[PDB]
Amino acid sequence: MLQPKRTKFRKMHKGRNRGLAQGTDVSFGSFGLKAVGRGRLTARQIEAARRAMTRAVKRQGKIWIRVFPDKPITEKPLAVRMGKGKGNVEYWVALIQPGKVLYEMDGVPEELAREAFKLAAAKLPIKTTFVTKTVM
Amino acid sequence: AKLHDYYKDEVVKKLMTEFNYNSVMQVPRVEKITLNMGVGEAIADKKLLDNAAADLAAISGQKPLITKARKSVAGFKIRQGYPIGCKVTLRGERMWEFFERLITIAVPRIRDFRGLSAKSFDGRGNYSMGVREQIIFPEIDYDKVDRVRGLDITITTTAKSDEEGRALLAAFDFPFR
Amino acid sequence: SSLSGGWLRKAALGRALVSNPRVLLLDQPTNHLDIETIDWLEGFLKTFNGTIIFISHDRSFIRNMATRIVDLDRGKLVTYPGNYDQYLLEKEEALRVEELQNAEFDRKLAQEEVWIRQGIKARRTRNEGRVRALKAMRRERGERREVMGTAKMQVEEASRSGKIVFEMEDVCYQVNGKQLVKDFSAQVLRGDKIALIGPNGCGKTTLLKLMLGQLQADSGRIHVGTKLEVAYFDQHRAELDPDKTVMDNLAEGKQEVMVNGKPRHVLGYLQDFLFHPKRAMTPVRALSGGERNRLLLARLFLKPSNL
Amino acid sequence: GIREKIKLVSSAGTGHFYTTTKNKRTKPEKLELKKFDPVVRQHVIYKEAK
Amino acid sequence: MAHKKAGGSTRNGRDSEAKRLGVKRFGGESVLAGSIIVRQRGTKFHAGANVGCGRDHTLFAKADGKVKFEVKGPKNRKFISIEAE
RNA sequence: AAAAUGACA
RNA sequence: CGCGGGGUUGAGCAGCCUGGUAGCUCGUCGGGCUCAUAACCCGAAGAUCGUCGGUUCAAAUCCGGCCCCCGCAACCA
RNA sequence: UCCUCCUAAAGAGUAACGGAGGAGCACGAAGGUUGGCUAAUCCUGGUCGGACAUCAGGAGGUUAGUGCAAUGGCAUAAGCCAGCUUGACUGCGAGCGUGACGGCGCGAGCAGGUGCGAAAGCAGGUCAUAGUGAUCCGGUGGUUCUGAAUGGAAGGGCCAUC
RNA sequence: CCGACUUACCAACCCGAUGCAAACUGCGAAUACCGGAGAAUGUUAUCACGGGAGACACACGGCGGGUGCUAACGUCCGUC
Ligand SMILES: Nc1ncnc2c1ncn2[C@@H]1O[C@H](COP(=O)(O)OP(=O)(O)OP(=O)(O)O)[C@@H](O)[C@H]1O
Ligand SMILES: [Mg+2]
Ligand SMILES: [Mg+2]
Ligand SMILES: [Mg+2]
Ligand SMILES: [Mg+2]
Ligand SMILES: [Mg+2]
Ligand SMILES: [Mg+2]
Ligand SMILES: [Mg+2]
Ligand SMILES: [Mg+2]
Ligand SMILES: [Mg+2]
Ligand SMILES: [Mg+2]
Ligand SMILES: [Mg+2]
Ligand SMILES: [Mg+2]
Ligand SMILES: [Mg+2]
Ligand code: NA
Ligand code: NA
Repeated sequence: MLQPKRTKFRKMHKGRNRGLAQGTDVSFGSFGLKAVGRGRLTARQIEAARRAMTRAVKRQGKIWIRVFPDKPITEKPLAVRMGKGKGNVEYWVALIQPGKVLYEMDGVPEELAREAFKLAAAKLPIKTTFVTKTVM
Repeated sequence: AKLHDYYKDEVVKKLMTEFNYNSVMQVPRVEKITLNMGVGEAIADKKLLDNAAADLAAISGQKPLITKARKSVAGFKIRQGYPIGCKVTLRGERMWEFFERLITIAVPRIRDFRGLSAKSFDGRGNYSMGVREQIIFPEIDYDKVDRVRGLDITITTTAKSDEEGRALLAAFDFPFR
Repeated sequence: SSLSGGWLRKAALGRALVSNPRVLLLDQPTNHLDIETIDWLEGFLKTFNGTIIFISHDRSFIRNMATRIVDLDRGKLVTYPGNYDQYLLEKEEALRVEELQNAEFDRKLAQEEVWIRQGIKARRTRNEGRVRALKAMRRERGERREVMGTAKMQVEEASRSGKIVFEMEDVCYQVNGKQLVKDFSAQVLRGDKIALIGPNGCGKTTLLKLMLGQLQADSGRIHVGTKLEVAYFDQHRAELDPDKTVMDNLAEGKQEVMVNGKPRHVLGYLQDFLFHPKRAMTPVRALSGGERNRLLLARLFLKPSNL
Repeated sequence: GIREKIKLVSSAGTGHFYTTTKNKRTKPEKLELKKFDPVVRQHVIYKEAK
Repeated sequence: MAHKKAGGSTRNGRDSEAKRLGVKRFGGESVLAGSIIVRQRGTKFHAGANVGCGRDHTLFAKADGKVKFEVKGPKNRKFISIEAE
């Protein structure tokens, strides 16, 4: 499910999502899925976009997940008045800036890679794109 | 003592000519004989250290320094400050005088003796040793005894590596296997 | 520095009487005396012209000499009329009734804590004339525990000793003036319980010293048992330094007492002897006479012993 | 709140006292400290009291 | 009808007063004697020439002058000193 | 003083 | 989606009350009594104290998160 | 009510039934000085003895420690040990900091006596920040300050304290 | 006892590469704040003392945030 084991503090401030990304370049595999939009990418969209990648090439190559949620999101229950504390933790999300390589793959031909990546992007709430490793 | 007068000119020349030494100090010298037993089971009785301390004092003519627990350990059921063992460090004539009696009138009384182990070295040319029984010394009466107290003797030398640490002890007739 | 325990006590009863006091305060007068000394002292004090206050644990000395009797139970002292056996009867009623009312107070406080955490209901308030009273009941529980606690004890049996513990024949030890033991011949076997009795200063304490080899027999030789684990209780305690802490004197300055089967106990050995765990660093000199007697008793029953 | 307040009455006769605390269940001994006595303006021995 | 739902509590929510620590006389200020320069909790600034340190590690002037901030020392630990004016 | 019970053929 | 209490060898229950101590009765096993079974007598075994952490030298006990259960409260329109 | 951190926007301050923990103490040494010393952890060798006890030498360099939370500090140690000790003194205090005030705090230096050191010196409690309660009323000790005609006394005042 | 041994694994520590953090920092601005000097400008705009007050229910808009669902003409702070 990609939820952290043994964090330090349970709840965390909302924060903001400004600036560009850091993992801009393909480093482990040979093809990668780059993000063009901004948003928060939960832990279940990571999995549902990893089933849609494994089940496409069906056995071959390695799939790398470059991102990890490590960020609690809290939600008050239904029909609660405001205050009286902070909401109990529900799920974990990872913050995404433009230019961040989310998944990346190795050992699969490029044309098979494009269709495999086109099926994972359908499960993510951000406009992604297909990128190719360069010598750099 | 009666071994130092031998070393200062003979063991020097038995090693200067052997290991190709141009200086009387590139040859190693043995500088101290630390000696201690960890009584450990003194949790039941303090007399298990009050009488045990008189055993090192009866071998080495020096009153032992009681050691203590450095860090609390739950498994052994001790905490900081317990007296759990006595220790003696010998230097000088008392180092050589004890060195004489151990390798002459104490080693040959070890039960089931088949040489001295040679692989017990710590990469820098120091020797460690155990005895498994303290009655091998001519200072134990067999009537003042109540347990089977052993010892750990760690000859500490200035040799730069193990392979010449043997030479320092071998030149003293050390019964290496 | 030479007299026996009975004679040393006699000297302390004289030094407190040279002044011829109008008020005689005798803390434990009959401790190491024999029947003859106690019999004589019961007439010395009766004739004594002044006034006597004394603390005695002799249930037979008290009856012969006690005009009035005083409790000093738990910070309050109350008197009693009649002979000595009256006090035992009247005190037991004081303990029973106080036990009877103590349980009733807990009964109210028990059912006043089911009510504090009960549900409120619809629009009610939970009177604070009862919450504050419960606050006063919980605060009042910092009170005296009426039963001191009947201190519980248990011994540490060890492996059986040799069938012969002590054997001494032809042994004849004599102090300068008079003979204490003259040509003794006796044996002490396993599981034999022996009581040394006699007059004052007749060698009871020194006889044990011969057995343990404290001092050497003049002649005759003594042979000791072969698997003995002696536990020794001296006349004058002398095995506790009065300044060392209570915890360290008990079990020789170490934790991890051995109780019953295996050493799974530490410092809980005090709770069996009604030592509060808070007062564990008290120097031994501060303790009362009876408290110090039990503490020396506690650490003898703390180690394996055949003797 | 084990510690109990005490005062050290001067042995120099002049009515004077410092006050302090003392753990009475672990310190059966009575303090005897040398401290200033401003009435006599000398360092005297102060012994425990109420 | 179930209109108003019960609500929980917060286990925390207590804090303490602010101690107003910091530097009271910045560099280049002509300051008198015995006055306070910087309030500390440890010793982030050490005591240089003509200044002292209280039990609170408060740094105070000893003689009048100007305030100097400097970084002398093998471990690059900051000092404060006062000149002679 | 205590002393209960035992498939059918 | 708020409040109290509980979870301890096969069963029931103490020990949580200011932290070092795991026990009581029934049961289970092995002998004995009886023609045999009950009852009786004499001896043993059996628990990581719901689970995951955190302080403490030391946690069944103190603190936090979850899992199961049981009571209680959900009022004024 | 009090202490520590974040929110708090690089001086100070700054709210919420915001996110996390603590205190109502301890100590005649755990305080003052004068000497001396330097950890965690892992590797190798060694009687029982081990994953973890004591010991020896290597790497490492404070990841250790601090009477008890967190933060800031600490090798000149503020941590560890020992000798001698009572400055855990009396009267004051330039000049500052922080509060609406009540108040709270830091303080060179002056005088009187004292401790340690050969001295230069340091010492007006504890590495710092929590460990706390106004006034009124009353109790105890000291002090001719007052004393309802006068001499006392009572009762008030001032100082120390409950 | 020895592990005599295979390894789809639960994984310390180290090595090379790649990310995250309000309660992490071996780095680190813009602004703001404190003090000093200078000209120009401003019918003292500064401070102290004294007489008289009112006010202590704020609202929205921009920027930086806590909470809420980066909901609310929501709520609570900083600055304008
Ligand atoms: N240290 C000593 N020096 C000299 N005489 C001594 C010493 N100890 C004991 N004695 C003497 O030895 C005799 C026996 O003394 P001990 O202590 O054995 O008495 P005891 O029989 O145990 O009597 P009690 O019941 O009175 O204590 C006495 O006469 C006593 O005075
Ligand atoms: Mg039936
Ligand atoms: Mg600030
Ligand atoms: Mg700012
Ligand atoms: Mg200290
Ligand atoms: Mg020093
Ligand atoms: Mg100190
Ligand atoms: Mg402190
Ligand atoms: Mg008059
Ligand atoms: Mg008066
Ligand atoms: Mg108002
Ligand atoms: Mg308002
Ligand atoms: Mg407002
Ligand atoms: Mg509004
Ligand atoms: Na005697
Ligand atoms: Na007594």
